[PDB]
Amino acid sequence: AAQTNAPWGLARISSTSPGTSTYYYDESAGQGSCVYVIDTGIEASHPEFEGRAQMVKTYYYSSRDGNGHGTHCAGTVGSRTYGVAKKTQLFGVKVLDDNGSGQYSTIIAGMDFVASDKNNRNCPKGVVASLSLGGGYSSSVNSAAARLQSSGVMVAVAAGNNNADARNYSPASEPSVCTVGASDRYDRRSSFSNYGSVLDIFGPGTDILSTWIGGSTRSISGTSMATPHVAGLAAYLMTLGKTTAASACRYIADTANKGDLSNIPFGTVNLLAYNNYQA
Ligand SMILES: [Ca+2]
Repeated sequence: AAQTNAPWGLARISSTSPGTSTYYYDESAGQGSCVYVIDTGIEASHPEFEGRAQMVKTYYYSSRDGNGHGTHCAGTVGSRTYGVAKKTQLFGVKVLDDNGSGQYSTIIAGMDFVASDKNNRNCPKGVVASLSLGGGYSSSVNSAAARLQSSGVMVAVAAGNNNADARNYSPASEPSVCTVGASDRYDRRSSFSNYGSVLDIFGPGTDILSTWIGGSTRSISGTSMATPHVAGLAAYLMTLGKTTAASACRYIADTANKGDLSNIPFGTVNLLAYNNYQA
């Protein structure tokens, strides 16, 4: 299948070269898999989700996304026009408030919740969790991420937006999950993207068009936008039976475009997510 005039990021992950505008993908499109978006919530009634999104847990007075961040990330995972895996099932978990802030105890609770809740859902092709959040180092936050990964969920987390070594941030610095850096449309490291040996992979993160609250759309930037590209890609490959939850991150690194990024510091991988599609 092919989406012409796609957002540049979707085109980029189905091509060996920058500058293309068509997104090539297999029709199965992540059907049968599930992705938990752990964020500010999801505006499930957005037409772009076609009824495939729902809220399953909130830690505040309401389950509604009063911010937009969560709705944006979810859209990149699996909305019709802006998403990698256009037929996946999306589940929203609201651990961040409408200012985009959250306590680390609440974030940990949300991760433990997904590990248990997945046993109540029908997800024959596998389960992914996408975490576009983070903060200063905490061994408790890392440990919760590692538990979630160990329970059989593919865990993707943002590297962080401090233009620094991601080893001082959590859950970015947990080695057993998949830590995602950001690139721009000219194959440069995004100027804000964290880096370092703990990074596994890069995704499109600068000027990413996606869904927003009020049934709208907007373009924003961050390692937060790169993380769902990778979460979406994992769900897509699991549906195709190419890989499993335990080994999806490594499979994505092995099959990535290599050496094509610029401004990567020594000791940071030069790998860009890539779906290897062939018609
Ligand atoms: Ca890792």
